[PDB]
Amino acid sequence: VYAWNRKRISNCVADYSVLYNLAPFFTFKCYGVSPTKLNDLCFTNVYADS
Amino acid sequence: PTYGVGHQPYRVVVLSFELLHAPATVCGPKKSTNLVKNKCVNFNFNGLK
Amino acid sequence: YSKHTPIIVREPEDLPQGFSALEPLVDLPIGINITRFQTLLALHRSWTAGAAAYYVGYLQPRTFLLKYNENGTITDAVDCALDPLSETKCTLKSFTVEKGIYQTSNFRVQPTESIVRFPNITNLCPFDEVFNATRFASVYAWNRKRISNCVADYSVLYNLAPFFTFKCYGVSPTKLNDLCFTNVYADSFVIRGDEVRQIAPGQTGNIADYNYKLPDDFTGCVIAWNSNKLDSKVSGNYNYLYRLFRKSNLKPFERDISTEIYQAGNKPCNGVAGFNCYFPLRSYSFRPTYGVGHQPYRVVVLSFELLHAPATVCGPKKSTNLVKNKCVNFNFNGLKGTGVLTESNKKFLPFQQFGRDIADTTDAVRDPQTLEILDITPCSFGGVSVITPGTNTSNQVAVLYQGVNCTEVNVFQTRAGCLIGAEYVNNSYECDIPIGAGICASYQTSQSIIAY
Amino acid sequence: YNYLYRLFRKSNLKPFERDISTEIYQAGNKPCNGVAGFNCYFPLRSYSFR
Amino acid sequence: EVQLVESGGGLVQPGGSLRLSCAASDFYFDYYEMSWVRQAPGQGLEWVSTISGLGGATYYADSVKGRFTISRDNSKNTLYLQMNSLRAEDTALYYCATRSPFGDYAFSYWGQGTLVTVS
Amino acid sequence: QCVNLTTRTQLPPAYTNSFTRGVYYPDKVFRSSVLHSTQDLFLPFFSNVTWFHVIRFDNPVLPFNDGVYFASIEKSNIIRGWIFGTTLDSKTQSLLIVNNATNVVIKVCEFQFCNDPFL
Amino acid sequence: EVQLVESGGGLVQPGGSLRLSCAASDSSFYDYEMSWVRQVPGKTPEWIGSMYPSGRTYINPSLKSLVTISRDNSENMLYLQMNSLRAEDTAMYYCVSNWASGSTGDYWGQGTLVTVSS
Ligand SMILES: *[C@@H]1O[C@H](CO)[C@@H](O)[C@H](O)[C@H]1NC(C)=O
Ligand SMILES: *[C@@H]1O[C@H](CO)[C@@H](O)[C@H](O)[C@H]1NC(C)=O
Ligand SMILES: *[C@@H]1O[C@H](CO)[C@@H](O)[C@H](O)[C@H]1NC(C)=O
Ligand SMILES: *[C@@H]1O[C@H](CO)[C@@H](O)[C@H](O)[C@H]1NC(C)=O
Ligand SMILES: *[C@@H]1O[C@H](CO)[C@@H](O)[C@H](O)[C@H]1NC(C)=O
Ligand SMILES: *[C@@H]1O[C@H](CO)[C@@H](O)[C@H](O)[C@H]1NC(C)=O
Repeated sequence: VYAWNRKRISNCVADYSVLYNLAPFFTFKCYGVSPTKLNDLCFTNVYADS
Repeated sequence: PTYGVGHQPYRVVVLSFELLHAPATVCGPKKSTNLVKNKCVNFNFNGLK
Repeated sequence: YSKHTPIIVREPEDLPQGFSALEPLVDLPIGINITRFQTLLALHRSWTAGAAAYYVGYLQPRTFLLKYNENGTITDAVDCALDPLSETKCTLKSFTVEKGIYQTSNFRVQPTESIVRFPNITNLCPFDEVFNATRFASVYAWNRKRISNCVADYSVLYNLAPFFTFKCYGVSPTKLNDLCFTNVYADSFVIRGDEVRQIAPGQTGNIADYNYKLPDDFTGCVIAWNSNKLDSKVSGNYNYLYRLFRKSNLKPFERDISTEIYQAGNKPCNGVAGFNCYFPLRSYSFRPTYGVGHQPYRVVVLSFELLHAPATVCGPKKSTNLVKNKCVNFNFNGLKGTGVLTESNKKFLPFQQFGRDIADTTDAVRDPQTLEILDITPCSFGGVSVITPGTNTSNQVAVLYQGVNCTEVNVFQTRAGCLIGAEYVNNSYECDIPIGAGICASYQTSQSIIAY
Repeated sequence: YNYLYRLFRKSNLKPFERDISTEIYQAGNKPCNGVAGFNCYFPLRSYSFR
Repeated sequence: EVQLVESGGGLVQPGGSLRLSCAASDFYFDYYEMSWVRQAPGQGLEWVSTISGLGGATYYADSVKGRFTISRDNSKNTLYLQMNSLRAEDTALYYCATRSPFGDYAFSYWGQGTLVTVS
Repeated sequence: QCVNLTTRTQLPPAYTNSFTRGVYYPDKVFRSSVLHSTQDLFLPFFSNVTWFHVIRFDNPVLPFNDGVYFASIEKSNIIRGWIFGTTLDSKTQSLLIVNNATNVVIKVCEFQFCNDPFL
Repeated sequence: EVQLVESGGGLVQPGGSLRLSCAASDSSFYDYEMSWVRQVPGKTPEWIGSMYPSGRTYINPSLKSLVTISRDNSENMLYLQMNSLRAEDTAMYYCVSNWASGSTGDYWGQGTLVTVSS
């Protein structure tokens, strides 16, 4: 967390339908966009924080 | 290991989006269909619906 | 506030006929509760009281239209609620009102009652075997009666023996009979009088730790009434049993059915009950001649559970009396508002409960318990008009209630409303102040406002 | 056992007002005058901090 | 504090059976409420069942209630869950958790949880 | 100290008319040649205030609901302060004001008052 | 569904003893607490003995070392032997399995006629 990498994703085909697994989530939500139907929207630049 | 779930490391991943006046480059795995002309259709372009 | 000014002439010792502004002096850091005061005098014991006189009055929440001068001094003021002329000058934001009719405010009466009239109470919780049984239970072992879907009406418990504790922990006794829980368990037992205090969340006591252990976060109630009248046998009352010896304390809401022998020493007893080997069970001694601390008390607690299940137990309803021919607040289980409840002749259908109209508003409801169609209509309201011949002429005004029969607020009824403050003459003059429906007012002659 | 708190009141207390009146409540019609029984409760509870 | 875990999840054929017998280490359960919560992929923690500690009744769930049942011997620590006639949409993430009555519905310490899938 | 002074007869008070008096500055804002409308606690016109007169030691404890328009008219300066509070039974706080001939002594404490306060 | 209890009684026999025994039908009696309660008109509650599952018994402080209770399982019948019969013992004894801490599923018998009068 002290130096969390801001991994940028570009020129990709993101599939937001495989992240469902074990290790119970915290009710994965999307503040700003819709949680589902993300496969119909196309983004130009996104950042991932771990 | 004996501590309860009240304090356990959660692998929180924050995926921040960004949309400006630029051509998009990453969308979902939607198969692009065929384009027909001279007929009213429901276009579903990157940012056009 | 204060202001000092002398007099102009030898007054009759009354309040002068003048206007004066008051300036603030001090704003001390205070705020303690103050409701009564008293003024001190200065006795000149040469006892002589001297000569003093004050005009102590009371302040009220009012609106005032203050006139500021060019130098910032208050010169005039309007009460804004004393007379219709003051209200007219207040709503016009002036002091010299012209001749004509002016609308000041809107007349509207206020409700009187707050009836509810909720449906009947059919499903009654079983309280005949937990408050009227002969022998509830002992102390070493207690009972637990699971209650099912019903409405817990605690108002019926007034028929028990008086002077009984009703300390409800967690929940509030005032809002007690409005609570939808999922399950309620009753645990009844009989103990002494000096052990009622031990029945509490986290309190020291031998019976509170060796017989019955109440949790610290217990949110329920406890009821204990005097049982010395019927649970006191003079011929050796020993039907009750309470534990006094145990290895450790009990868990919250634990059932101690173990009857093993107690060992206060180190030698094996193996069930002898002799020297250094006592039996961890002792019986009470209830006698009608003992003190209050030794009298029997039937203690019953009600543990309330809260889960995300269909709420079985709930609270009762008020269902107050219904009043007619008076604008009151109606609460017929689905609506909250004001209106006059009158008997209607509109025949409804067995499945209909509400009633609408062309204006898409409620105008008729069905009573929940006694099936009868009512007629909801708003109270009397309209517009208050003030007829003033002008401040330069006089100060007499006439009030006109638009669309009001002036029977539930000289008095003369017109087609435009009801004029109170002007007499109707049979003459016919030119129209000076238009009122409506051919009625005109004028300030003619003994000068007074007349209608014609 | 030195932190106390009220439980019920006849009406919602006005803002910025202290409720120091420790009089015993009366939720019925019979005079109580310090009995603490039915329809007569003490409107002041205590915490059980551990 | 408490070190309760889960054990029993596994691949079950449609319409089979399974025993999700969990346990615990040390906690006051004689007056607490033990429940079950499932987690479908992409959904929250839906309620499954609840066994009371002060009572012993079994508060059931929605239309799938006619196939599930829970019990407890109450010797040291356990919470069973009988699976009868599991359908397609019954696969989820069950978590043998508990709570405390006389308070808010916020559940108490959860467990590690297991997974059961049907195919 | 406080003493119990006897020989005090009871008499009904008098009344008068408040002729458009009791207007003060509501706030500290300066206005000029305007007509502002406030909603502060003022004295209603023609409120029929009391007329307690001292010729007689008649100083009764009068209620203080929201305000008191104390208008004293005299020459020998008999009024030299006021006493406030709730009950004056040495149980709660009480405000006190004393207007001496050379200064003003205002202090709020829990003094041991009595039924006959004077100077 | 069946009691099969309180079978016996006695007559006026001062200075003797009572062999009153009340059997129990074959059922799921595991945590049963058998006792004896008199039914003299005027005093309905009365405690005599106890049948705790651990085998130990409790006697009332009044009749200390006066009433002896022994467990017998040869033919499923409980025994009770007491001595020093008084004159006010005229009552109706019962063998109740659902004693105090009960009254929810409580059941009784018909009554054993036992009376003594000098
Ligand atoms: C002040 O005290 C009086 C009587 O003691 C009573 O009105 C109430 O307790 C208090 N009122 C307010 C507004 O604090
Ligand atoms: C207002 O101030 C002016 C200038 O000082 C003065 O002439 C006038 O008399 C004042 N008005 C009043 C009412 O005192
Ligand atoms: C108990 O019985 C009496 C009379 O039999 C009755 O008046 C009373 O209401 C009963 N108690 C309750 C809680 O109903
Ligand atoms: C409610 O109780 C009253 C009183 O007996 C009865 O007249 C009325 O019919 C009841 N309501 C219904 C819907 O049965
Ligand atoms: C006023 O009431 C009287 C008496 O009921 C009635 O005759 C008259 O028509 C009413 N007037 C209006 C405008 O309702
Ligand atoms: C003031 O009120 C008193 C008491 O009601 C009354 O006797 C008196 O006439 C009133 N005075 C005025 C001027 O209204």
